[PDB]
Amino acid sequence: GMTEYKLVVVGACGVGKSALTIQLIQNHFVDEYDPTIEDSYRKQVVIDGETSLLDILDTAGQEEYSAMRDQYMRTGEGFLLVFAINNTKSFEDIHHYREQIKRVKDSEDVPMVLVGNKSDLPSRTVDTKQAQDLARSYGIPFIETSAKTRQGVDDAFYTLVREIRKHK
Ligand SMILES: CCC(=O)N1CCN2c3c(cnc4cc(-c5c(C)ccc6n[nH]cc56)c(Cl)cc34)OC[C@H]2C1
Ligand SMILES: Nc1nc2c(ncn2[C@@H]2O[C@H](COP(=O)(O)OP(=O)(O)O)[C@@H](O)[C@H]2O)c(=O)[nH]1
Ligand SMILES: [Mg+2]
Repeated sequence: GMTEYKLVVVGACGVGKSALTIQLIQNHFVDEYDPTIEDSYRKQVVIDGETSLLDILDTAGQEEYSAMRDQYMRTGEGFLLVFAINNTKSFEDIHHYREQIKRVKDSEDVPMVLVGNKSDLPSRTVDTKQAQDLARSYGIPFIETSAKTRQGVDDAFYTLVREIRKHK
């Protein structure tokens, strides 16, 4: 039948990993979503005429290492590294998430997409050029997104699925 793509969404607390995922799946913006809930969500989509089942792990809880998390990253086929465009700290943190994923995959060609979320906000502290330059250095696409307006949301996840396809 149809292909499954195991996607993992990573990034600092409060960048809108949950909000991106609920927007994608349910078409609503959640103004407040339990910061602690870490769960996988499944949704069937059409991408370039191919029917695709996405299984999306939305990370949350606490800053702690677990062999369970290593297992989710190990099974994960592709990653969305999410920061918020009004939060330089979340941008500085991208490095750390990407390093942990590489730690477990023990490899360099892992499908990933850099995502600058909350693009609906006027109060930017990370310029597009900076994020572009980072994504160039990582060898991965950059997509600006807004969970609130939906701008870029389908593009982000579809781009990651195409990145997984290009690798497989
Ligand atoms: C509002 C709360 C929130 O959103 N979070 C999401 C992120 N979470 C994390 C951090 C910092 N480092 C993290 C590292 C890993 C992680 C990766 C990426 C890969 C392999 C791993 N093995 N064990 C842990 C691993 C993960 Cl899943 C989560 C982290 O700070 C905030 C906290 C809670
Ligand atoms: N303006 C705006 N707010 C957002 C957006 N994405 C998430 N938020 C808000 O930022 C907060 C954190 O979002 P959440 O999805 O819980 O962050 P997570 O901790 O990364 O799961 C919530 O109050 C969300 O409404 C966005 O694209 N634009
Ligand atoms: Mg969340």
